[PDB]
Amino acid sequence: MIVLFVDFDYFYAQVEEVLNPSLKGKPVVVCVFSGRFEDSGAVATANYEARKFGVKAGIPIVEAKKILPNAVYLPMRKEVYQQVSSRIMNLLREYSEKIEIASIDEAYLDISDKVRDYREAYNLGLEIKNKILEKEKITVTVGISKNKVFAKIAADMAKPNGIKVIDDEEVKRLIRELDIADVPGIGNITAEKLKKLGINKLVDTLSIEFDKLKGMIGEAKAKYLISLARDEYNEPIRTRVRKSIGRIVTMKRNSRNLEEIKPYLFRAIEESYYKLDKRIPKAIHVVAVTEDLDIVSRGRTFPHGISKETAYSESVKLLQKILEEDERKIRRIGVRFSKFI
DNA sequence: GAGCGATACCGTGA
DNA sequence: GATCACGGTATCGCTC
Ligand SMILES: Nc1ncnc2c1ncn2[C@H]1C[C@H](O)[C@@H](COP(=O)(O)OP(=O)(O)OP(=O)(O)O)O1
Ligand SMILES: [Ca+2]
Ligand SMILES: [Ca+2]
Ligand SMILES: [Ca+2]
Repeated sequence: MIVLFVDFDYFYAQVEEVLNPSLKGKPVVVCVFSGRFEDSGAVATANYEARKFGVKAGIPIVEAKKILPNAVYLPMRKEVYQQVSSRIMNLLREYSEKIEIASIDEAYLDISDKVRDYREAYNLGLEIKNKILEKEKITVTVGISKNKVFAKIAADMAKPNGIKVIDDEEVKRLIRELDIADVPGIGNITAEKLKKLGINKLVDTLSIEFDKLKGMIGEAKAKYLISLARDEYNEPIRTRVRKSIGRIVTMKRNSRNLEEIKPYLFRAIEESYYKLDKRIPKAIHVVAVTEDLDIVSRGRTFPHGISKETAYSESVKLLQKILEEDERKIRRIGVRFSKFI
């Protein structure tokens, strides 16, 4: 098949540049400001000016301020970015019926029945870049190959404001030459683990024994790497359904008493139901971060949808089951809702 | 032995 | 004891 992947470049920061173009050319750091100390939280996305001096997603805000104290630090306006993204997504819908909206900044197009070769696909990509830039002033990066993974790899390599093809010859080279840590889905935990056997390339997952791999990284990820290494990865471009909506919050002081926790928990439910909008969940989970920072979760699934009032009652029962079963104190508390109608 | 959904930890940034 | 959101996924209980 022929797959076309489009990533929005440094998306949260870019949208802020578009909404305030003065920021263009200066370093921009969109952060989540979270907890107790002022400037606590983490960096969500940096533009390239900021990534040049070390500021990147996931580092603490105060450490970014040590590196670039004069950069523009903005809070996350996730509702804004989602509205922009939903508009770009509707732009991309006019290029095939087979669209997988993978995340707020990414989507996969199956364009097999709309073009016959990579040269036509490529040309379609520039048209998609041009259209998104023209109508929304957002640069994207396109990646094109025989399946979702290598199409995304093509994007990873061409970013930012780029476009790249990976043909079947390149696929074979990359199966031999690319670093597994750079395979999509393979994060740092799993990547490090693959230094057990210093598995550094896809083809290496064929030397090792299947049960060994399985026992280190899990069956799902093992099957995944094998099928790639074998170049018999096919995964249809499907329309995705949201799996989970929720909200966690950080409390001013560690607590263990229901009545001080209840207010944060109810805020989290309120904010969660706001984002749910028309979606009715049948499952709920109370999630709590402990004073030592382990996460602990208890849920219940219902045969029906969960009204807000039931969420309120059940969430308390679930928080109570948390406080009996674990003796530690609680630092953060939230809910997550799942199993939509 | 194995299907099926729930569960709660786990890992990625989809 | 300094991150949130989502959803991945190994396992478990129930069951035939
Ligand atoms: N450690 C983290 N903590 C919080 N948010 C994170 C973290 N890592 C990633 N994110 C979120 C915010 C980023 O905007 C979003 C995209 O992840 P990332 O892989 O950094 O971007 P990307 O592949 O889309 O690259 P680029 O931003 O250059 O387009 O994921
Ligand atoms: Ca991006
Ligand atoms: Ca992305
Ligand atoms: Ca990434």
